[PDB]
Amino acid sequence: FGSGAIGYEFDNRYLNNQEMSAVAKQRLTSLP
Amino acid sequence: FGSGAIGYEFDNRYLNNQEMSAVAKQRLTSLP
Amino acid sequence: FGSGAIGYEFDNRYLNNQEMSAVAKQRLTSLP
Amino acid sequence: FGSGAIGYEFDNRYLNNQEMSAVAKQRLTSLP
Amino acid sequence: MTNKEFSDGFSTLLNSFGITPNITLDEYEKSTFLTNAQEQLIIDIYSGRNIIYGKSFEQTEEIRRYLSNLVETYETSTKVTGKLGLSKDSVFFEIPQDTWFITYEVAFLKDSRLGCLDGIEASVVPLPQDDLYRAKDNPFRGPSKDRVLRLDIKSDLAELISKYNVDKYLMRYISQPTPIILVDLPDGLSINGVSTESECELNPVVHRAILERAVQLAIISKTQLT
Amino acid sequence: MTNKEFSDGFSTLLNSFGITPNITLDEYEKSTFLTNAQEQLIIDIYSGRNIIYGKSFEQTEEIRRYLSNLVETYETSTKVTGKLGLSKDSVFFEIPQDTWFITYEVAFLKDSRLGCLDGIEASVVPLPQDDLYRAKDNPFRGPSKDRVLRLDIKSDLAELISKYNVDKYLMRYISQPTPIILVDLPDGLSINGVSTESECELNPVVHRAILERAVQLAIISKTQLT
Amino acid sequence: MTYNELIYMVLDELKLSSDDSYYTPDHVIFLLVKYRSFLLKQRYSDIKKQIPDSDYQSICLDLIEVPAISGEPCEGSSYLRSKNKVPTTMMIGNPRVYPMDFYQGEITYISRDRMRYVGYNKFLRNIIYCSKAPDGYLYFKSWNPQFLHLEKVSFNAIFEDAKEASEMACPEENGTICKLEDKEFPIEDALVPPLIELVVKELRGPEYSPKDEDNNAKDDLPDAR
Amino acid sequence: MTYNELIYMVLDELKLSSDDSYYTPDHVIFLLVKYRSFLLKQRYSDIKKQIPDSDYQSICLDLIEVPAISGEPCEGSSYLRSKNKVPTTMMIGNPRVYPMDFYQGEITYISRDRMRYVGYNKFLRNIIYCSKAPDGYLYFKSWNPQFLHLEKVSFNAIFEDAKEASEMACPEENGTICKLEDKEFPIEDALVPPLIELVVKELRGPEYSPKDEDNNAKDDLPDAR
Amino acid sequence: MTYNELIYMVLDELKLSSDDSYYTPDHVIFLLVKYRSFLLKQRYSDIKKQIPDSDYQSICLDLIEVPAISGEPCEGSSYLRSKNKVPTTMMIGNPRVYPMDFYQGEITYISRDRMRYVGYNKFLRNIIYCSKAPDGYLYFKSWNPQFLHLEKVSFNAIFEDAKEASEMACPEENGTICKLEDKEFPIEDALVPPLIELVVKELRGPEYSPKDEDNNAKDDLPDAR
Repeated sequence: FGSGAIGYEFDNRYLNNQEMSAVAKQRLTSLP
Repeated sequence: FGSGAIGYEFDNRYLNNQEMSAVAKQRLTSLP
Repeated sequence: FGSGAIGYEFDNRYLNNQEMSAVAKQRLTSLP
Repeated sequence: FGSGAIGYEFDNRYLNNQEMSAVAKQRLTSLP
Repeated sequence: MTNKEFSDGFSTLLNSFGITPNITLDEYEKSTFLTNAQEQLIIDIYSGRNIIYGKSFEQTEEIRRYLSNLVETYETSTKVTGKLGLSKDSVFFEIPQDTWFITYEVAFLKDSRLGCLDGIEASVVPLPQDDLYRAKDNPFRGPSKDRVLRLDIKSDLAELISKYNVDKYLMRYISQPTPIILVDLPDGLSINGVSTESECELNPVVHRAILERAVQLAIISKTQLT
Repeated sequence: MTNKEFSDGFSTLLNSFGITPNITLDEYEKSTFLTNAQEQLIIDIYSGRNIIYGKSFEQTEEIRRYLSNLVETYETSTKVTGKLGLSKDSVFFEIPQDTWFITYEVAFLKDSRLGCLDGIEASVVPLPQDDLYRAKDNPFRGPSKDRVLRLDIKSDLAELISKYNVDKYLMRYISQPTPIILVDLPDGLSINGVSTESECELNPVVHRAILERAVQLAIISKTQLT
Repeated sequence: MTYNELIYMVLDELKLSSDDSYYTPDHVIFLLVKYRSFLLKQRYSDIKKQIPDSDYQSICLDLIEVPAISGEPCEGSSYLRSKNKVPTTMMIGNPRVYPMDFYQGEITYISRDRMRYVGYNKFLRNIIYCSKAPDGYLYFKSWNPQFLHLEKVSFNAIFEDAKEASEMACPEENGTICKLEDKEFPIEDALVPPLIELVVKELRGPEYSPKDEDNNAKDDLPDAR
Repeated sequence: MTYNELIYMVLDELKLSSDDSYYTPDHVIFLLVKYRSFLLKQRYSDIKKQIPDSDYQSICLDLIEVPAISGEPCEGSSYLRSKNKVPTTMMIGNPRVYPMDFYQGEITYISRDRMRYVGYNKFLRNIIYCSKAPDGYLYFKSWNPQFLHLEKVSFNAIFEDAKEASEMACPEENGTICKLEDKEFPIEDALVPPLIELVVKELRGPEYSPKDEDNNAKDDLPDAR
Repeated sequence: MTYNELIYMVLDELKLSSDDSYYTPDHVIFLLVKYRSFLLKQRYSDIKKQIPDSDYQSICLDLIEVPAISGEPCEGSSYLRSKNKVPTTMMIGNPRVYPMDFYQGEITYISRDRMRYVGYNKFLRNIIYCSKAPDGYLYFKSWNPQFLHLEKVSFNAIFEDAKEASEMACPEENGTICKLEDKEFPIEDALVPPLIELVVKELRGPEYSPKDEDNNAKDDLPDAR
């Protein structure tokens, strides 16, 4: 059969968690 | 067969755990 | 056959361990 | 065939090990 | 086709009074075989067991146009009083006595406990007797404002088990067809209780299928011991 | 092919009056078998059950060109008053009585409630009686401004269930073909109620297939007991 | 693009062309309208992003003065409210009630909870506030008795039901578009292929499933009839 | 490359050559434009990059003076709006309104929300502004009354619909091109193989799907007819 | 290498030798020209690398003086522009307009947006600037009225459509090459095997696909006819 109303949102949530992990390592450094 | 009332909750809980792991790394830096 | 009275609790325990690992990295920082 | 008196104990022991690993990272921080 | 046309075409198809070996039948046997073919064909078509069509009662326009002239609708509000039922809230309604199969079936409810849902058109669900005990307390398959359970019993009766009072009983069934009697029969003879001439009431499309089925039935009748 | 050509080709294919054993038919028998072959062929074509063609009513250009001459369009605004239906908002329309299968069926609506959409053409959906109860309340498959439910009932009628008033009823069906009668038949005789000569109204493309099927039916009629 | 183009794209992907089809275009409209909101939430709820102009719709409302509770003296000041019930906005876009001119006026669309307590600031005593009450109407509130003369407003937002807000669509220059199929569907093109894919996946399986086809007082689905 | 080349490339890869085909070139046109927008957003929304001139497209607009709300003395200053509705733009490139000479003039094209509060700065009082209003037209506003004399402008941007902006395209030196199929499709050639692949994948499965062929007052899809 | 060698390599890899083949060499030219730009962008857009000399082409343009908008006095200074529309360059190479000698002269090819504001620097008032307007022509601009006498320039760049820029190819010593097949294809050899692989993969599947072959007023693809 076929339906993506639950897999699409889980994939989107997985990629959102990856998004937050990626942007949580961003730092504007100091001590130049 | 099929019923996704326990698969959905476990996938959602896994994504919640991964989200909490992601946001737990966030910091607002200091020493500029 | 089918029965989830042992797999459900093991999955729940796995996600509980993931829960505790995720929340154990949470820190309220100092030195601002 | 089937008998889960040794699979159950090994899965429970694996989850116990993973739980001990999780809680062993917990700290109550200092230097505020 | 008309009765004269049934007879003439039937004789032509059997090659009656031809030079080769053939079969000649009386008009009474023509009526008998035509009626038997008619009833067998329409039962097979309703049940979907005919291989040539392989289709159910209203599953295509072909079958619609075949059996459109047998479906009759019936209403009744009179309840048979003295009978024994499988529930206190069980009412009995008489069947028109010419029914073969009930295809649509509905009950209208008049009870003060229905609030502003009075006269709610409730579906009549035919239920087996295995399911009845466990369906009485079912809140999803048992009697309700939107459900009535019907059980067939002796003397052509319909036991309607409902939670609320039932005032009317709307139903649509396949009716008895008028037999195909090609000649006014002598005293004593009759087909389905009919003695005079009786024309087929179905559509002309299926008359020829009836004709060929009757021809095959006649051939089997005369050639089942040879 | 004309009636004379039909008869002559029938005789030639049957090897009538040749030296070898053969079959000779009367013009009445030729007419009967030609009509039977015609109607069998077109019904099998419409249902898509002919193994030779294996195509439905308008599934290819060939079948279009075969049954193009039976497609008749019909319009009616009169409603039959006294009939018992399965809903309050049920209107009944007569069928032309020469219909074989309804292929297009649409209904124009005139009501104030559908304001500025008045005179909307609406798709008549033939619906079985199983689905009627659970389709009355269905907002996607039930009656609405763009959809009407038609149920076949007795006496060649069409029960149109609509949420809005139905003003006009349009049809395009397959008609009774005129029989293939090769001679003015004597008194009493007729094919489909027609006694005089009647030429096939279909295209000449299918006349020879009809002739072949009629010949095969003739041999079957003469050679079903030997 | 219009409702017609999306609907018939879905139908042609599914090849539901015959009038004797189980899944009518109404199923398509329902699925499209729901999956639109689903996709918009999935894309514009995680983190704040630019919302294009295609996702929005303008409804026009006619306001009427109503008592707070009833006609009593002490039942509080009166409110204006839209004559008809208003669609529910999603919380992802830029909702705005404007006085028939988007580039002028200040009518603030706020939450239900906030509007209980607004205008106490002396400099904010002349600002009209809006919210959708649990009644389903858009209620207006302010401390400046001039607001009660307001007669017409237009509300621009990413409404949660495209069908409802399109039915409440504002009159165009030519005139009103009666048929919903001729109105414009509220979604950016970059979200249209995913929307069609989701709807077509939703109805592909059901399209070829068996039916309870025999009229025999029996359930015929277990036998794959 | 023109619309014809892309359309017929998709058709020939699908081998939809017979005129008796379910999927006509209009399906192809619709899918091509929607996947164009999809691909452009997928490529040029994550981070900022260079947009080539090929994804850009131009239209000709005729401006008419209109009231803000209606003709009244106190309803505010008038606006200039395009006579016809304007296609929605994609927020990925360099939208620009110019007075028929790209290398001259400063007519800023800003967000609709920003355009409310604009021109108060003393040095920004002679700058002409634009924003596609919820009505669908491109409204113009400025504090220097000379803007109302402006009669005709052009608008370059990466438009949401290639077809809508192609219909409103500027006249060429030779003249107008009557057929949409003879106009230049607005996408870079580096994005064309992905687009053709996506559209062919969209229509490959459906191309071989069963149809409800029989005319029998029945749904024939479950039987794979 | 020439267009002929690449085209016939693709055809022979596909074995499209019969004249009665669905996919003609024109499909091959289209796919080759698009996949060339695709590969060049994929290789020379991530990070800046040396571009070989094979990826470039020289077109020769004939310039004509044109008004900025029309013949009005106050409509600004006039521009030169190429007589015919110019191909769109990719942003990966070293575009350069030169006065028929690559090793001499300074004509700067800049972006459309930049050329609005150039030459205000007093030392840059004698530099000719170039850009492709949305009209599709190459427009020239400078503050030194001597530029308007310029009659011929040649433009060397990695053009986004090999067919267009090859059609505009500069006259050779022997003479013009009429047939495109005899001209030289613009790509480095290290990108040729990947290009052939991509095109052959693109047409391998479609090569063996079924056709709607029966002329019966019917779609015959669902039946794999």
